[PDB]
Amino acid sequence: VSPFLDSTPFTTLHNSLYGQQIHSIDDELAQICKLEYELQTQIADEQITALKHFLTIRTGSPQEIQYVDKEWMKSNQHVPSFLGDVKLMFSYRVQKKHKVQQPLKPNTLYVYKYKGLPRVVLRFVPKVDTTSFSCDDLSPTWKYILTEAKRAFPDRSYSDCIHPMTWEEWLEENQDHVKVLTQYAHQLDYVTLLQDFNLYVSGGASRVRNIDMSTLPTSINVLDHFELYGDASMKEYVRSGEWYGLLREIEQEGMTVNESEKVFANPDTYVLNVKKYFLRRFQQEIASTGMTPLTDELLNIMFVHWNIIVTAEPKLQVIKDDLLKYYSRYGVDATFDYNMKRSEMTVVTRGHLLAHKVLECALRIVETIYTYDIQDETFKDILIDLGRLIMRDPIYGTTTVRDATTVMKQLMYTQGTQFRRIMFKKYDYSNFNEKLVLKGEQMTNEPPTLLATTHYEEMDKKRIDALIKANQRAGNILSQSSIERCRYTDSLDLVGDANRYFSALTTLEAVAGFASSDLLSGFIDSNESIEFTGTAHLRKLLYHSVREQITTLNTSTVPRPSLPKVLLSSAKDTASASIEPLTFRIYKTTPEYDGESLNLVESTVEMSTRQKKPNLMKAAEILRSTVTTNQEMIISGGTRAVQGGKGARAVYPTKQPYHIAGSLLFHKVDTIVNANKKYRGVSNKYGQGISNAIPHIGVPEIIAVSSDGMAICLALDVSAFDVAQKYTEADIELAMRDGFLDSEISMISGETVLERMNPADLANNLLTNTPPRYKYQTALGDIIILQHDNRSGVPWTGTQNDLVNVSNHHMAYDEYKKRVAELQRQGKISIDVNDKHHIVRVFGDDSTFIMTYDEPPSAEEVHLMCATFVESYQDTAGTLGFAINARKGMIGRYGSEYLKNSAIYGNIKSVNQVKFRGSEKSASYHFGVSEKVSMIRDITDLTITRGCDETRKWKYNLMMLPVDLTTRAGAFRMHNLCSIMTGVGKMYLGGTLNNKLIASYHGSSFGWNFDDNLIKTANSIGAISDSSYDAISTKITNLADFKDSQQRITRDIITSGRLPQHLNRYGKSNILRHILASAAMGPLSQIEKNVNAYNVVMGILNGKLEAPTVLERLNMGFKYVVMSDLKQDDYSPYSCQGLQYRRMLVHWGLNDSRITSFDPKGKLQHLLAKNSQILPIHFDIEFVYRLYLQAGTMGFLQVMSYYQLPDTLTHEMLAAVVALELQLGNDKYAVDMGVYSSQAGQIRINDALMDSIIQHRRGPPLPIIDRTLNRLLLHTYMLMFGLMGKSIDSTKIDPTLSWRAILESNDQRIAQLSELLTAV
Amino acid sequence: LDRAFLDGVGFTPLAEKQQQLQLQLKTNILTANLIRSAINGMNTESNLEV
Amino acid sequence: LDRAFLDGVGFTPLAEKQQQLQLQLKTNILTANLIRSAINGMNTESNLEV
Repeated sequence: VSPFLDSTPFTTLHNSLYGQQIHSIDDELAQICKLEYELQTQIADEQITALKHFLTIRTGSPQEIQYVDKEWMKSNQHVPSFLGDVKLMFSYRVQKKHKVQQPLKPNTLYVYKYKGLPRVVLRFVPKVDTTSFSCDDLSPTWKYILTEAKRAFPDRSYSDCIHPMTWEEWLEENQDHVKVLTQYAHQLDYVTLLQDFNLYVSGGASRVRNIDMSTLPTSINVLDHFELYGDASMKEYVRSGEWYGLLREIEQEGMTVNESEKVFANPDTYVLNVKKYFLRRFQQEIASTGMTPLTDELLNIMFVHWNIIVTAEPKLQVIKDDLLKYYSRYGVDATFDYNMKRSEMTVVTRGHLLAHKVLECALRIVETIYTYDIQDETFKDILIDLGRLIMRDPIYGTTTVRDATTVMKQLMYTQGTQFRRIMFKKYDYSNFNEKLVLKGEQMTNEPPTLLATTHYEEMDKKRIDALIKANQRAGNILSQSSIERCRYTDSLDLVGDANRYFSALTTLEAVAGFASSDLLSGFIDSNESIEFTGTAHLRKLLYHSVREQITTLNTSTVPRPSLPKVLLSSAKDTASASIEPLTFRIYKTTPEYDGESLNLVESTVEMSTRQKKPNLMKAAEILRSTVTTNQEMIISGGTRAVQGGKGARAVYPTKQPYHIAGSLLFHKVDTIVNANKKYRGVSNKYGQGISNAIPHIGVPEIIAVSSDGMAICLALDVSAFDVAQKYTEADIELAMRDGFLDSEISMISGETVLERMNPADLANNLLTNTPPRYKYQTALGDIIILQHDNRSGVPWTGTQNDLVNVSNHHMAYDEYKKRVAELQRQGKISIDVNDKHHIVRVFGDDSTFIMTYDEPPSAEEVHLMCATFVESYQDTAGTLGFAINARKGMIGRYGSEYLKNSAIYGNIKSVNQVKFRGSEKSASYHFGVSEKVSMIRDITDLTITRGCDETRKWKYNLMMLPVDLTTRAGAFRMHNLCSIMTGVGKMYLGGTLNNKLIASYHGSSFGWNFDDNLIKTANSIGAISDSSYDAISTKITNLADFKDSQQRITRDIITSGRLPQHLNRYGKSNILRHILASAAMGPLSQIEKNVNAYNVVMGILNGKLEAPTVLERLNMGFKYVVMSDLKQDDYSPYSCQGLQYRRMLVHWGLNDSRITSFDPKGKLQHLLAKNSQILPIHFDIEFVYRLYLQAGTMGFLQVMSYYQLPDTLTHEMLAAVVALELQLGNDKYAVDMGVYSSQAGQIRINDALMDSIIQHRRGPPLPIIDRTLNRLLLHTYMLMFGLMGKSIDSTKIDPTLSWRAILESNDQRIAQLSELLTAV
Repeated sequence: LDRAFLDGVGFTPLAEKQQQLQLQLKTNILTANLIRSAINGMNTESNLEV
Repeated sequence: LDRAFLDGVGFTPLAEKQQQLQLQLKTNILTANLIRSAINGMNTESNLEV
């Protein structure tokens, strides 16, 4: 009877309305709502039991439940009527402390019941800390875990087990891969040390591995044991000491004794303690933030819900076997004590360094296997074997198997029997704006003619060597099985449920999460594998090409923004490199309510920064005196981490003046390059401006080039491109410099002060090479470096990368043409195989090459020409540092591979690989309920979109909704249930569609009227934080900024709103006053969420909430709707998605232009972008959204109608923003940046056909405040009935409701004009 | 033959034409004109066949 | 020689010109007029060269 069964899929609604007859659309929707109500009930029935078991294990065993519905609220309670509306007004001094009788029982369970649906679980722990090795001193959950593990597998030395590596074996394996830097004796520049010694290790131990802190800690060790990196001769430690003796005896007489030469000869210096080194290496390398602590995930998915997992897939017992034996065999060392000291969880290792990652991998394996519904044997097997290989070494094993996995993804489909080609209309490769429409299918046996058919053995041997290397150190996993089974991956076909396998394989590749690599080692080797040897003619060609290409772009009529505008644009950029927050002191004197453990307390504790602070106060100096030139200064360096454990990415932040000056110099180049709308322009070559969010619209050319047989695609990729330019930077930067001297009317005058310089002057000062030096922190010390090249945070890195990438491509094609002509005169490729149009597309580092033909060359011709091209590029475009490898890119025919999105035979093969559960650089454990529920719904939506079964993924997600979303409110714990996901706009019985409005209208009888109010009270009361503006008091400074930013006014400064209620908050004069607070919500919004945590509990404690919404009060609907069956054919380019979604796509076709489809997140952003040069200084999506939220529909129009903007477009984007606010609630993550509805954006339901669906009206043109509402309702209705199986082709407006809507403006325009009529 | 080899059509979006018409007519936005209203019901989903 | 010694131009900002035009036109704010809507698509960023 348990719903958690594969037999019960949340997809039992598609074959419902397919055949039978439908009536007036009021009762089938009620039937769906009733069915979903029933499903939610049986879901909660066992969700409560699972929560009870989890809490019983986590704490004292006795636990009892009690229904606490409204009839019980009559029972004993506490009322601080005064301190009722909990709010914040304006190491702590305590205020008045009055006692309260502890209204709730200490250790019980309180589950709510609203309209026969348990939805909120409430309990509290009254701070029962009594007074505040050692296995007993463990958490109760850990004690239970250890007891169960010891009960299962006591002793016997169970084989095929975990064998953690020890120090004296790690040394034997990696003694030849560790060297000591020895600052003066490496004899390579751009590295300087201030620690007298440093360790360089590559390959052997570049990533930390699972080692124990107790086997051979070797408290002190002599480093001489290894080897000196720079010189073989200077390595003897005895000479390394007799030299010291002789030099010291000389110094006794009196000598210069250069410290560099002297201290080197001291044998003392080569001493370090291994434990501290390993701890420091671990504490900058592995990050652990995630969303939930693992101790909850460990028992919740392995000791209470395990029966659910095993009953379907029996192969998964091995993972639990391994985990339990690992805990039982050693014990104690397994450690996860989390330190939520301030707001960041930091793991603390004890017994093992990589013990945590081991558990991470063990849990991600079962997570991936369960959610992907593999329906074939030996494939989930090979997944299990790869997983047990990555089991033993969680990080190093990831890189070891990365080679095998990527070479497996390389071919993966060569030996096939059917492919189901997808046919598109002819696509004109020339026009970038061209779109693709689907037309049909055809079955074909011809295998794709990619590469690696020539180098099949070279890759088979390479992957087999990688696998045997992994196995040899591993537990002897029968290499014969591995070699036999790995050959199964390329014997697949593109039919049935085999498309999911390619997507599933990449997810297993990122099983461990967000590891990094040592920075020093990478900065050492990446600067070594670069060769210059070449001719000066090539350098001259590069220089001339770059200079010509800059000149043709700089000259234009695009305006250049002024310095005050560009300053506020920089703050908006918030580059991780650019941010440098600094605040002398922002006293948090906020009176915060405290936990009612016994008595309420009011306390104030100060806190500073916590958000990017632009130092707009220091703009006074930045606008005036500030010289932008570089002379060996030192700046701090930050590092980022990537999934897949590929390596460490370094970011080079730049000072504020450089970023400001740079933006002005390249604004005219950057704009044309990112035109977004360009038609056969010379800019075409650059693809920098794309949505990239969805693949069909963002990269149409790749999909087409993958299906058409008359063209081939060249997707070569390069080595570390930024480092590779360190030998040609002096030429490309010189070309950049003199390319701005011409085509610029201004001449050089030699100034060094910002704002006192010409556009031409900036170029002489900024593009003068001489890069700065960067200081970052590493293990056992901090190192600095000097990088000549494109750098990173430079205000033009993408432009430089795409200029260089498009330059050498021409020079490579020039000589490839000669080589092809040579082959043609001899007998090989043959005549009549000549290309006509070749198009090169560059997006930063990555680039692609497409050539078209009239007669398609045969299969071996493609191999010959691709080999010729790849050989031409490697000597013509790779002799000056660049390095191309044929085995690195999906070069070939019938399939093209852009950035992480590739398409074979018209089938998109997206890579997903998104992991919210184990994210990095986040505080999701200390996030609010709103942010959690926003992230909990959209990452999973992307996961299902990019290939995952909707049923099992959401079943697994629902198994932790109570375990997650546990807000802490000072001895007040919540446990939300499945109902809360209805409020954000998700229907379980429905698809992955944003069915928010339709639910909400029907969310009156079937509950669901509570959760939306709960999320509103969790979020919307932050508007009080917005209303907590901080006035200027402690400091004034030059305060010339207010003079600096100004906009022309109509109603002076004492008008445009008589009352400050909508005047002072958006004052032209107060521009900076407003943005100072509107740039600092978060630093106190994090604690406003904490105080709101009290209010949300008090809502259910009191009679608050449970009130009807305001949206359903307004009556919107249609009449006389015509409904017919869907197409029922399955050919879609997105083969990984469900069957029903494919059926919807073919009926309406692919969506195009990504603008006509409303998506109010981006529509107003596009309008704002197209509206430049008339906008005032401070404007963005955030300002408009907050202004509308604060001032309703009156004050928004009132304030902006007096801010010198025309009425028509302001009204249009006002309609857009009210549509945005009614599409969903607030959510700081949702409003900032924004998130699409995915499935809703890849189906053509734009206004092009949506206009045709609506029957023409006879009366006056309707206003835009309601047209964008009723058409949005029609769009949502169209998306839902189709999932059920029917389509609407006609719809009347129900004009008896349209007249009420036209009456509104009648008296509304009157209110707008009447308040003008009086000079109030 | 024409149907098979004419797979596209180069129209301008209806929104631009509507904006041009609203700008060209020197009449108040508040009052109602049956020329602007009439073209508001046009659709461009049958251009290819025509 | 002219290019090297003409480092700036004394143009009045465009916003004041728009406001001066608005006060002179007798037509209503809501009524669309093409002369007003045409000068709005202008910028003064190429004044030095001209």
